[PDB]
Amino acid sequence: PSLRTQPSLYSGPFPFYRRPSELGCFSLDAQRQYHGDARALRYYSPPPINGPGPDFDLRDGYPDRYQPRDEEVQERLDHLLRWVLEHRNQLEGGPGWLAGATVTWRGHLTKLLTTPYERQEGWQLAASRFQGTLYLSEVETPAARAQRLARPPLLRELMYMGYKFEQYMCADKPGGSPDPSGEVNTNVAYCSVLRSRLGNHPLLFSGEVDCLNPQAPCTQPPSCYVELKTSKEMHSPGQWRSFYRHKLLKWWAQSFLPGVPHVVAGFRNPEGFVCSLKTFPTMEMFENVRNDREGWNPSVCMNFCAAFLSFAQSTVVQDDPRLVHLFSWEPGGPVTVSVHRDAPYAFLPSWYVETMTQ
Ligand SMILES: Nc1ncnc2c1ncn2[C@@H]1O[C@H](COP(=O)(O)O)[C@@H](OP(=O)(O)O)[C@H]1O
Ligand SMILES: [Mg+2]
Ligand SMILES: [Mg+2]
Repeated sequence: PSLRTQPSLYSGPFPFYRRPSELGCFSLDAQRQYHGDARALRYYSPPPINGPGPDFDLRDGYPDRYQPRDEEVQERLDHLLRWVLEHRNQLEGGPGWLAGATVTWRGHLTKLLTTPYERQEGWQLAASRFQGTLYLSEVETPAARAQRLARPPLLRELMYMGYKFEQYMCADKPGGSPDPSGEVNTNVAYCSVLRSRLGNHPLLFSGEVDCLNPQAPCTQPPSCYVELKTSKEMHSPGQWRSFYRHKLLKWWAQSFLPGVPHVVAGFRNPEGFVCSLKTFPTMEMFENVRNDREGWNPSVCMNFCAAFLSFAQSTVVQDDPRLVHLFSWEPGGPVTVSVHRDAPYAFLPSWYVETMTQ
């Protein structure tokens, strides 16, 4: 009952990954309330050309204008499940497409993609099959939970600075000027709901989207979306090389799955200011490591992910929303499976199960 993760096992040709299409969206407001619309979407608004360059003081507003989301509340798939409930009769494909699909969060798939190269943080994924559909929901590991409650001040401030960068680069209205005098409230989120397919595995997943570029060439989502990122300033080829090997892998995996074509990075100096920007097209990120003996390979990422979905599908035989197959993985080891029922691992809520049953 095990799945190996070594990169050399997955080194063949790039598998088929269907162009993702956006089926819908939803927003979570400042009170973490769900709305089935795009009210939370912000608009890409980078520093005006022929004006002063970026000069963003991410160290502005922390912590008195910071309203961090309560991470103790474990929402699991609940918001995505509400979207599915409100769109189940109106999904594309045809009869029984949902019954053949795997439903999860984009970030869960990102963790699968990076697993062959990940050497720091393990994970756990709870799986339940219900009306044919395979649902995947991450479980916080004991080490992750302990790390979270013991987050050092530096890490808490670094997390704020990543969200603060968005406030310098986005506006509430197209063409608007970004307003950093306000609050960073990380309850607020705009999520895109996407359909794709990896190999023979249809996928339905949602992902948080940083902003929309109204000047983007392609007007149809997800091609108009932009991912915003921060990273430390780099000054030597060796620093850039380490960035290419480790960070860009994570950025690629996150933006490749939903079809977000550009990541815009602000580089922060040690005093907390962003004074330079650079755009990384998702489809060109691998070029930085293609001829690197210590690089990553997107074919390995996707072939492993396909192998895991096959492994999970074959492992979860029983159609039962109270039954959970927990997939556990630590760096260097295989993915292992354990079986559980009801609390605490069961994650499909009665309100979803009963509505789908009726
Ligand atoms: N797994 C994680 N652990 C701790 N902080 C995280 C995190 N994922 C995201 N963050 C914070 O959320 C911000 C927005 O995420 P995202 O870039 O994916 O849109 C991140 O900014 P950065 O990505 O610039 O570090 C980071 O500050
Ligand atoms: Mg984001
Ligand atoms: Mg971002």
